[PDB]
Amino acid sequence: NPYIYLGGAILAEVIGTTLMKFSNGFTRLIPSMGTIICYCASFWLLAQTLAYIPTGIAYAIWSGVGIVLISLLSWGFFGQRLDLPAIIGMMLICAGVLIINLL
Amino acid sequence: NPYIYLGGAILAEVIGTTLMKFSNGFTRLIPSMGTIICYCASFWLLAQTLAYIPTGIAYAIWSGVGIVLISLLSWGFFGQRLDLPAIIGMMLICAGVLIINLL
Amino acid sequence: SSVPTKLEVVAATPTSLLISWDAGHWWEWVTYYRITYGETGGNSPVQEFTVPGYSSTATISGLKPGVDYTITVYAPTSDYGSPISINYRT
Amino acid sequence: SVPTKLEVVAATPTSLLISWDAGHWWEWVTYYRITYGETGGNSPVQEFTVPGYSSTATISGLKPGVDYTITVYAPTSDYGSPISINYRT
Repeated sequence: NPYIYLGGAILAEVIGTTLMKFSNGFTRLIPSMGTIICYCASFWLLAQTLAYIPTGIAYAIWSGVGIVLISLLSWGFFGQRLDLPAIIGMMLICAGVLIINLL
Repeated sequence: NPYIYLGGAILAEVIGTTLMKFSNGFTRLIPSMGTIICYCASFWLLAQTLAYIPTGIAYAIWSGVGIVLISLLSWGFFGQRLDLPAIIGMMLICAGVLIINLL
Repeated sequence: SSVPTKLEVVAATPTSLLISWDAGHWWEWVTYYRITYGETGGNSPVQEFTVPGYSSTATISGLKPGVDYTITVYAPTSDYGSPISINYRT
Repeated sequence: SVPTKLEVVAATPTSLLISWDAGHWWEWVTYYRITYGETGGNSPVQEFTVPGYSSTATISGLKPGVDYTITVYAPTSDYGSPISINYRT
């Protein structure tokens, strides 16, 4: 059950980040409001999950699925790819996150 | 230039999370204020560094340098060293940053 | 094709002016408008204040009666459009 | 632990200026709540809040001669038990 609130908080933060690209530096009303609401939602869901699920597991799933979600939404709204050498470097950081979290 | 503000938002965020751990239930005034200022600064810094760097590309370096500085400042002078055979994973994160940083 | 529009003086007063404007569509709503008012025969600077972007009206006080003033309403950045400015004699 | 030393600095038959040691920097709370009511309680009491950086607070709209009970609470009971005193205007 708490793994579902985690992914929802992930998606909420993913939506919040994508809505921030629409805020133009917090200068457009409604995108700026959407980011505040989405982050407060991810805050509340994450706090409800940390009472059960361990922290290192939560961040690992967060950063992994989060990197995938906002990279696919950044590509679905204003697409791009290996602007600089590596997209594999993105997932390389993701792997570097997963080790010092799980291991 | 944009990676300077990205690392600055990373630093501002890490300071905010640490001050939140020092603060209690958002009740100790000074650290709670610091968290608010830090999160305000970080979100404004990340918003203005998002128009230059791709979203998913910024997401990785954000999470990566974050936990690098988190585990660094943790082991630094507020305890901790645990999971020691994982500094290689810190070098993995730095490797992923470099192959995405101005190269 | 910009924000804002229809800068008009709702209510007047020898010392105060209540103004409003067309904030545009929901995607056109900004987070803060800054308002600038001063003597139209400017001898001195322009008093400015900001106001949240969810309100279309704003009140200005402390004006000298009989004097004509310029009032300009700006956007957070110049990307939304040129600021609208009008004149009014209290 | 905090707050500490709740005493009435100034005293008018209808008003009491109280103060307390707000602590010391890294132990300042965000806010205190100050409750003042009749020492017996006709039906209610009275209460307000004050930001944490402030160490003084005034209490107005009182009745002369009546003995009141004034209590100051931390944001939570984690900082310690609330401090309560008495005073007759």
